[PDB]
Amino acid sequence: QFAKPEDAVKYRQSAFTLMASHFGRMTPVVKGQAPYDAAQIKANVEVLKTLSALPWAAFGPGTEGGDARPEIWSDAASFKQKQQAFQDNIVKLSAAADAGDLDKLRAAFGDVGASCKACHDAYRKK
Amino acid sequence: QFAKPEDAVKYRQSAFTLMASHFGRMTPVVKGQAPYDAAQIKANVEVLKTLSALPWAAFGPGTEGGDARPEIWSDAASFKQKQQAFQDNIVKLSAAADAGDLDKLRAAFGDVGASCKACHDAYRKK
Ligand code: HEC
Ligand code: HEC
Ligand SMILES: O=C1O[C@H]([C@@H](O)CO)C(O)=C1O
Ligand SMILES: O=C1O[C@H]([C@@H](O)CO)C(O)=C1O
Repeated sequence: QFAKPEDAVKYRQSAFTLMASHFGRMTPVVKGQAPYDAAQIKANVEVLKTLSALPWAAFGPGTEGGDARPEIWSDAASFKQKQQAFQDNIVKLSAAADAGDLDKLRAAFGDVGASCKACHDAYRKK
Repeated sequence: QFAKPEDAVKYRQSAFTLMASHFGRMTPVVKGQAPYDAAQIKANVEVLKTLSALPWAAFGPGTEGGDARPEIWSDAASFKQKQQAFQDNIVKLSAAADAGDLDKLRAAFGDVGASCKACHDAYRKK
């Protein structure tokens, strides 16, 4: 769907921007600094769920650029492993949110964040 | 969810960026220049559906900036009318896509795009 590689870069950066907001905004809730409203969180994780599937199609071949490391393309199976694993951690967070269980939510939140960071560590330029 | 107004600006701009991609990428399909796969389009409009609900919460009070005109806030009921109407046109597009009917999809697509443009004309800076 991208006329030029730059358009794929712009897309994925915007998807990540939204993912950061929908993930990060739950930090005060899982810390207890903000109240836990199970329906609120269930709805927010559903948004996060949708957003978190979007970036991957915007790293198609020829779309090198931004802060994406070239290793995303030379090591495609491993990058795919990392995004699928991340999305499996998002499934786990969805299950916690759907269950309305703050303990499971905090554990699953931490797993998701670790997966974000592990991918950056390997595949996002400094 | 925004630490500073700038973060709300960044959010809404990213949401619009994704909406533009998920809307605009259907242009070749509704023109007949690309094949019509009903399941493909149903799925894409579901994404568009989710994205199109996101910007509005990122124009809260104090979040003036970007290419948002100040009229969004001094005329809140009218801006709310415009976003709700836009989202109702998105409902109409979802119904067309769910029905698998390319004629209804093209008509509904055109209504959505007109609603995007009408809001810009009134509320987005040059
Ligand atoms: C690989 C499997 C990743 C996972 C999982 C997550 N992210 Fe990431 N992110 C990745 C890359 C390769 C890039 C650079 C994209 C580019 O072309 O520049 C990014 C970037 C970001 C950004 C910055 C976006 C911007 O405005 O430029 C943010 C804020 C970000 N990523 C956040 C984020 C979060 C919160 C994640 C888990 C919930 C997450 N990412 C996962 C690669 C990968
Ligand atoms: C008001 C009810 C709007 C509707 C409906 C749509 N948009 Fe819009 N858009 C609006 C504003 C006020 C702004 C400026 C936001 C800012 O703070 O700068 C925008 C901006 C955009 C952009 C540019 C985003 C960027 O990267 O800076 C795009 C690409 C865009 N809008 C697209 C778009 C589409 C495709 C819409 C319908 C499917 C649509 N918008 C509706 C206000 C409103
Ligand atoms: O909110 C965020 O979480 C991840 C990472 O910091 C998790 O440790 C990331 O990159 C964000 O923007
Ligand atoms: O794809 C888009 O459609 C609207 C408008 O052009 C519809 O006429 C818009 O602002 C986009 O980026």
